[PDB]
Amino acid sequence: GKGTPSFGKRHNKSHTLCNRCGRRSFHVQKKTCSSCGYPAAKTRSYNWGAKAKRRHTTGTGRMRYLKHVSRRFKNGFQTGS
Amino acid sequence: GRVIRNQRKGAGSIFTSHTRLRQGAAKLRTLDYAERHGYIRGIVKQIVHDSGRGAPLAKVVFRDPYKYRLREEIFIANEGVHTGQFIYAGKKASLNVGNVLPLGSVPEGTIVSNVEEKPGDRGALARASGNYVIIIGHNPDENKTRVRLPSGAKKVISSDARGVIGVIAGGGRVDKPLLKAGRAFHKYRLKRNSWPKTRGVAMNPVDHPHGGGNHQHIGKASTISRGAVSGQKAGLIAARRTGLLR
Amino acid sequence: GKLKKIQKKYADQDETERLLRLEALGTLKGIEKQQQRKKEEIMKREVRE
RNA sequence: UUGACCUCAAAUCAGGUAGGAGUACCCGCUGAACUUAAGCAUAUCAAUAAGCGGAGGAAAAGAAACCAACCGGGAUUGC
RNA sequence: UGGUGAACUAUGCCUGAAUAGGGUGAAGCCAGAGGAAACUCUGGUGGAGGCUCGUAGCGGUUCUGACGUGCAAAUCGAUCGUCGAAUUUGGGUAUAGGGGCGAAAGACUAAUCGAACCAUCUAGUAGCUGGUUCCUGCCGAAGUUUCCCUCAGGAUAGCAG
RNA sequence: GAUGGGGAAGCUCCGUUUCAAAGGCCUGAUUUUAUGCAGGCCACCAUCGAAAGGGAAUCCGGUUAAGAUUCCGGAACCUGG
RNA sequence: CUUGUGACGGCCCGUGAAAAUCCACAGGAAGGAAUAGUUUUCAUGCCAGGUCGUACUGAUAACCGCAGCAGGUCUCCAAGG
RNA sequence: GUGAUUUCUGCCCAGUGCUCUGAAUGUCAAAGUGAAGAAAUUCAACCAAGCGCGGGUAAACGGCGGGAGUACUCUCUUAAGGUAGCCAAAUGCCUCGUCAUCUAAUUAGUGACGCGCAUGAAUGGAUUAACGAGAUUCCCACUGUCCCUAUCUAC
RNA sequence: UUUACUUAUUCAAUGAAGCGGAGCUGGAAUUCAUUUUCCACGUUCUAGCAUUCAAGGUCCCAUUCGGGGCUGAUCCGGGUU
RNA sequence: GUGGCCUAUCGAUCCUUUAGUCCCUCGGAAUUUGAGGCUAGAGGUGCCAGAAAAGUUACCACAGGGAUAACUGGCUUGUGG
Ligand SMILES: [Mg+2]
Ligand SMILES: [Mg+2]
Ligand SMILES: [Zn+2]
Repeated sequence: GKGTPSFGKRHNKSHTLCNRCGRRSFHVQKKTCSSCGYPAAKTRSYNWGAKAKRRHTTGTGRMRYLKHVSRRFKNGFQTGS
Repeated sequence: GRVIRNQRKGAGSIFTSHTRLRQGAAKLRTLDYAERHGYIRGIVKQIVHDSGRGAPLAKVVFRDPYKYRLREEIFIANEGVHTGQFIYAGKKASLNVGNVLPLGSVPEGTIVSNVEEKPGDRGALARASGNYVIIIGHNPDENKTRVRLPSGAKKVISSDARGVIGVIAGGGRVDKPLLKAGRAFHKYRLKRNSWPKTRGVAMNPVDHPHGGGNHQHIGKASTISRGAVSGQKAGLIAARRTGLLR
Repeated sequence: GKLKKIQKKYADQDETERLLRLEALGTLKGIEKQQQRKKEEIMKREVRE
């Protein structure tokens, strides 16, 4: 009974939500996220996972400060009014 | 081939010793000043059972000579020690059972136990139940003592090493048959995960050197060289002789 | 090379144990048979004469 | 006793700086096998892919412990 | 090559929990009797055992029953093994892929195991199988020679344009 | 599972009291006063880990379409000050 | 009958957690009364008790098995013959 | 490794392993030493462990033969020649072995026999109470398994 | 090949507490002139107790509430053993 | 008369080595060792136009094959009847 009766015993999560990415990939016993690598300082990325890099790279979010850097450069980082 | 069972034992994943119900390391009192210039008197408060150990332990209380407090040491109980007995530890201690005299100050034929190898490691030799060390001879110049060990070997150790006079309590245990796989289960359940033992000749050849074949047989000789490597040392390692002698 | 090993592992030993261990290891029979082979080496010359 | 020197510390001491992201191109380390040899082990793939460390608008290299053998040339880079 | 899994399951640890009613009647003890003494006998008491019949529970022997495009990628029915322990089990925790764990079947490691899964190298290689897209006109074969780890393949000569 | 350390080219690995100068505790004293200087005491030595282990203390009656040992009425208890 | 508990008895080469936390004792540091104090482990009296969860199912239809699947999934209460 | 108890575990160290505190130039690396050379280099001596020589070891892996005479003896060969036990056994080709028993009839069962293709002693041998969803034979009871089929209910 | 030496290196313990040398004070000791040495150098019927820079002695201070130094508890070398 | 009366009686590249020329080269210039070349032999591939090479799989896998076995059918009928 490795199929249907064994699927009834599944009610204990191995992963919960992660703090940096909100992914539900944070392993409870390992205390590590399997997608972004929290709590390591570097973010988990691999050159074989180029599509995953495309999924989580810069520009897939809000860019709350980086949207204005090109415009401030074009104006020359001016000050005043 | 796979990694065999005795090869897997050294990682210590499930092969660590079960130490939940143990009462502390049974060591001798440290050799500070009193034990090497005079003696010191302590008291046996209780004799208790140690989990996974065949011998009982003794809880001996001394006074700290430098601070107002009490020290509690765990000795291995000698056969004949009772609760409320005064235990004397030191160079000038009188020769009675339970006392912790150094080996330079006991005569020929003395039976001691919990013997230090070097002076100060707080007990190494003859600690299992019913075992003892006999003093075979002295050597004052180049101050050493010869001792007979429980294995029958004769060691030559320092005369400043200490030992508890008498034999370890709880002797004669292995004379009783266990009679039951349940009894062996409860015996090893508090020691470590090394039981039950599957024979390697009953395995598959991926799992052991002895495994495989259309009959259960070893194949090559079971005596293994000392220069063999891990994964090969399964059998009788470096056997000088085999068989039942008559 | 042999003398290093005796200093390494047989320094603390007495002659009763030494005789027991060489009798249990069977080298004493080899020494006996080597001296015996010397004895028939002399003895065959004596029988020839 | 007092005052130096040397060395080593402590401060939510005064002021600073490093980490992470990106990584097409750049500077290094580490490092395969599929494949080809009509098999295969040196070889090849390849001083490559994957892995790790570190920069900039370029980086690196760069003003000879050079090339030459000629009636000698003259930093580096690229075609 | 680099990562992800012990939510199933294997094993150890830590902390909890669960297990009707019967049968047999072990030590210890009490009374009576006998004996010269050792000690024996009889009647009770007591309630031992990896004992036994048998529920809940755990498992899965047979019908090679049902079903077999099923209720179900392993179930249903009857018959069964076991049922106070080497028992069953929750949660926490540890062991990760030539590695783990195994009362040992090459078993189990998320329906995947005589080496898991994911992505990349990778459009891996194939003397082997299958396919290969409009018309008309003209010419029109070979299965033979020699060499090859050659015998389902090539080179070379021949035949053809 | 950090730190002190020690490996590792490195991502990181070991170790958890270790070859560390590892800290805070009460009385107060002073009443330019702030909290130093009077003192004296103590050496564990991060932290995480149980909604079934340990653990301060609440019960009854009534009430809603849907909440209650939590609201209402009454009657208690514990902790800190 | 279910359950709680007490005093016992049997078993073991099995003798069947730890820490936070609270109390007591030994000790005698120090502070202390006579026109006055000393005591808040006695009684009464005063104030405050933050944050998050709290509905419902828990299974032949609320979970997992592609589903409103005869499967699987821990536990408490338990009337009469 | 073997697998409760009882009773035993015979012979063989030649081979393959394992192991010696033996004896010591046979094999004999790098470094080092010596000679020749102008030097690169060449040639020798010396030379650690391990091999090689000498022992031990079978509850280590394993093994346990032929020819004559009359079970026994002699001889050859070998390391030693299957000991105690057991058997057409789950191990026997021939084989449906031979004898007895069981039946009307038995390639099945059981008890014996043993030149046993190719049984055999911790590769464990023989025996064995109790136990077994283990394999096999016979007997009593019992029955639609069958002679030989018929009928009824629910879906 | 044997054999010193310790500071490199290595192992172990401790909250780095009693190391080494010399000296007292006793005992043995035979001294052949005066001491050569060697052992000691506060604890053993009893499941109590042992802590407040220590009492005492002594010397200062400015007496008072007390405070400090030496000794009690032998010197010397800072090599934790 | 350019081996055996005739028809069989044998071997590439790379590497090593020998003989000859004592000839050519070691590329800044020479001498001498050393090395590399040219011409002709030898050391050998017997699977003989010339890979350096043990098994097992009843746990097995892939690409194919009726070019190829284990059934029936078909031809034949030795053998059988
Ligand atoms: Mg186990
Ligand atoms: Mg085998
Ligand atoms: Zn994350």
